[PDB]
Amino acid sequence: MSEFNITETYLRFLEEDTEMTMPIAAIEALVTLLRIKTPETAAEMINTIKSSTEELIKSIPNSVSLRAGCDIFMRFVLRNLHLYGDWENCKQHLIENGQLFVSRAKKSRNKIAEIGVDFIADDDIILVHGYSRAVFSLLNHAANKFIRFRCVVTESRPSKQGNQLYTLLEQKGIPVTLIVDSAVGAVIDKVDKVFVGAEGVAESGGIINLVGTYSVGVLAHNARKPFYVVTESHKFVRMFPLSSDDLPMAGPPLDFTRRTDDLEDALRGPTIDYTAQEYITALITDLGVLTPSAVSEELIKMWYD
Amino acid sequence: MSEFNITETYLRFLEEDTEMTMPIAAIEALVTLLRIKTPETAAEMINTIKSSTEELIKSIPNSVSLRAGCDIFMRFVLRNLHLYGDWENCKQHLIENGQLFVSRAKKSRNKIAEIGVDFIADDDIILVHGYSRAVFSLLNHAANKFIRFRCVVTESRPSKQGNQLYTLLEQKGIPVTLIVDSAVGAVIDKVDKVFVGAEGVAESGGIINLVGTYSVGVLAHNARKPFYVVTESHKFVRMFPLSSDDLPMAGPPLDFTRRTDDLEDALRGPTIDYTAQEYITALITDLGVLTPSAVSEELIKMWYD
Amino acid sequence: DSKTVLKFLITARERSNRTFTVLVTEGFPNNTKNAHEFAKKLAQHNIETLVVPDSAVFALMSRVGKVIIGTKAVFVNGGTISSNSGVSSVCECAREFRTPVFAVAGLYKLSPLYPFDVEKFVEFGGSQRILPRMDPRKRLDTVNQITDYVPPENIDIYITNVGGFNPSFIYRIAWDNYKQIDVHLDKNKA
Amino acid sequence: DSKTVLKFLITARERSNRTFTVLVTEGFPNNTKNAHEFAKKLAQHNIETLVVPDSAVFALMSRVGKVIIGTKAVFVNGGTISSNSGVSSVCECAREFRTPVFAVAGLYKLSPLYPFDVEKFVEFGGSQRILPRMDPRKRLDTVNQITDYVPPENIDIYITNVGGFNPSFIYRIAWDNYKQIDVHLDKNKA
Repeated sequence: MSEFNITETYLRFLEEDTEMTMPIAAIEALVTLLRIKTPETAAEMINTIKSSTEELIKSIPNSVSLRAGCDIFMRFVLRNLHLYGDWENCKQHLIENGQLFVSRAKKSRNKIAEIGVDFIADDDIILVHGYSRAVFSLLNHAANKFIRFRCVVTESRPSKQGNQLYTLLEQKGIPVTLIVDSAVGAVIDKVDKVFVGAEGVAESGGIINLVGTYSVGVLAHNARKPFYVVTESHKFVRMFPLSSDDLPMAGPPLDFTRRTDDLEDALRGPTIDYTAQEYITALITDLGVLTPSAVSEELIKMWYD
Repeated sequence: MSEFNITETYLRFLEEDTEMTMPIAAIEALVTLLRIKTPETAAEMINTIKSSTEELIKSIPNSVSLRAGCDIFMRFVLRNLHLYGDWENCKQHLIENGQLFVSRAKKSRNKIAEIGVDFIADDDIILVHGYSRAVFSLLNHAANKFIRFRCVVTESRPSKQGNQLYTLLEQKGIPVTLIVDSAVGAVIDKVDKVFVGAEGVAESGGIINLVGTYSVGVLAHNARKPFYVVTESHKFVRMFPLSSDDLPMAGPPLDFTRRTDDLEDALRGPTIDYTAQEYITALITDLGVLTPSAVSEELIKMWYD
Repeated sequence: DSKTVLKFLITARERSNRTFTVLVTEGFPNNTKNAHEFAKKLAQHNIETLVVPDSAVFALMSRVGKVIIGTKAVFVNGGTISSNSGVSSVCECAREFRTPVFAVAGLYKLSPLYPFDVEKFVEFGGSQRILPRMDPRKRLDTVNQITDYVPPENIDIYITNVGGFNPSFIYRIAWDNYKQIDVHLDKNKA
Repeated sequence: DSKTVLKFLITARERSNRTFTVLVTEGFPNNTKNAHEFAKKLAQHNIETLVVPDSAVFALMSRVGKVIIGTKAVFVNGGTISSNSGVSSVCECAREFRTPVFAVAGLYKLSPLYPFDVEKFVEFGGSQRILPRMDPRKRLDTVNQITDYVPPENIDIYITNVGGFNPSFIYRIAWDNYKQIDVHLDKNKA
């Protein structure tokens, strides 16, 4: 009898497929929590799932996609707790709704492409940043559409993700180079469109993914090239920062301590930046193309009370 | 009897000291060319040194500091060819001027510090980019002045230079971190002053050094932090580009070829960018503090005819 | 060539007594049969008007405090599709001088679509009336344009009949008058 | 508080007949004994003048087409050191509205120095005349400023008695009237 906390349920099926990502894995674990542990009373169910979400955030704090999944699960159990079935059917009604995310959010990524293929037009040199697999889910259907384009992939120092794209869509058959991440300003005068992928959307439209998407965003603004971001609808999160600095990793982004003998010195600054709403200009979700004030309204309506 | 071309004179004394840089090594080689090979006629002397400068550029083309040294040597032999000594004394007069650069340009780097220490004021977090040793020649005398500051060193992908500073002034005893090069935009809101070092100055004031000094410059402009550059007076070069793209390395900055089996994929974009005159705001040479329109006049007067 | 700006700039002098003047450029060779008619209709109600040509609008851009756009259709970005020409550049000179940009628009001019590729929503016209030589064999190629797009960044406010709205608040009026279903208005659901 | 702007704004009406008006802010609590005298001297030669306070200059910044600075000293950047106060922020509101910024300056006001640390060239004054309570024991700390620096980016042109010059062309006038030697004017050559 599993306890669903850390790895007795969650981290097992992350090794089943390296295509499922973190937040829908969190959705799958949280629905299979109360799919079995349903002790016929509406009180301790919500206590169990709130305890489970807080210990799962307590497992890995610096992967804020997890917070997005573990909080839209609370929105799911709140709205499915609504319609007021007196808990007599909801013990069966909520769990038969249940797996509609793993039948729904799993097949959201081609629904992204079905509305985002009509962005990359003919002969567009494209800049992507980091292994954001929804961007590749758009680009796969774009190359299957037989449309002519070129791609440029940045480095993802120190998180290594930029080396994956050049070994991902090269074998699909797209002419692609791998620029280094510092060389954006000398090339973004030539890049037609730039895509990124978020690990979170704030309450105004923000990109909380990686090391330097604020840098490539402010390069996109002072080259006046359109800065799109491909995401999907399990990436909304309540966390609305105000600076370019989020929750810390373990200390401040500006360390000034002493290296003892030979410890690592690359990851000493920040690793997850923030982008304001001005630098993004259109984001892609399951809900269509979505201007950032629309994503602000969409995350302002389902989070108030 | 040496021939002074490639390595029979030049590359030998580069292994004598890893403190001398490329252009004053070029100055030393070009003065020791005609310090010995002076066949008592003003005709073939200039043919010899022009042939030597062009074959030395032909040796390594992508190290434009070499072009700066090999062209200010031509300015030296032109102005020392002026004052019109009828070549009777100039066979001795020019060569006894001669080594005044290796008595002058070698000791220019502390003359940089004697006028640039009064920039880094009390409690200034400093951003440097790349192993520009004139910046460390300023910072050494700054830390010897017992003034209180902090430093932040970027990566220098792919040219590795950012790892050298953290193993250079740490052992001098300065609190310093090593930021990754993509994380500039999330930290440059906090950095007080930012220094770089040039591998060349164009005819309007430009930074032709490294991969991404245009990126850190345009981050400095949209954070409205002052963007200084420490250099010295053997770094003037005639090469005045107009784009953000210089002479090529071997092909264009946007390759789209095919990797054959497992060849290197990092250095596929550009490696030497360009900065316009707007983003720099003050540069430091032997000639004092120098606004970029003053460096434009100084490189406009000694290069016309 | 918009009846909205014409009726508004007449009724701003007819009922209210706010005196001003209106620079007007011609969209040669399209609004040059309309901008002069526009100046004639404003000189009949004699509001101090004057016609600038297209090339002489940057010199007079520093003097002018405000532009106004009578558009044709406006999308969910607020990136509108205008009349004949001019507005893709003079609104840019307005944005660069930090000059405010108005846009009056009827509510029927909305569209719940998106500018996917911006040239596909732009009507390039014919090359007859920009050089009447009709070069036979030398045949210097040329380009006309009867539709200028503005982005939402260059534009400042939308004056509609249901109130004033931001360019970043045009989506919600559309979803107050349209649905999610009829934007891909096609039976062949691909 | 500059006799240069006062004589120029009198002689612009006395000989030439260019009529205009001049908004003027007070640098409280320093130019408030001078800005009212400035308005009195301009109302004696009756050029349509009006006094704004400091806080009400951003609202009237959109109306005004030009500012002008009577400075005290100007460096080799063109980053000048002004009179009493106000100009570090109102020139910034001029730059952000793309409003041109003048700077009249005598040639003796030059300096071949450099603003090494900008606070050291700025004269912070006394805390007496900004709150006359003289708080004994509660003692809320406070800051006064009698010198506002502008950078050369915020400023546009220099009107001197030897012609008009860019802010990026102030070095060469200095080296036309100074040398390399007397900038570190000190016997103890360190």
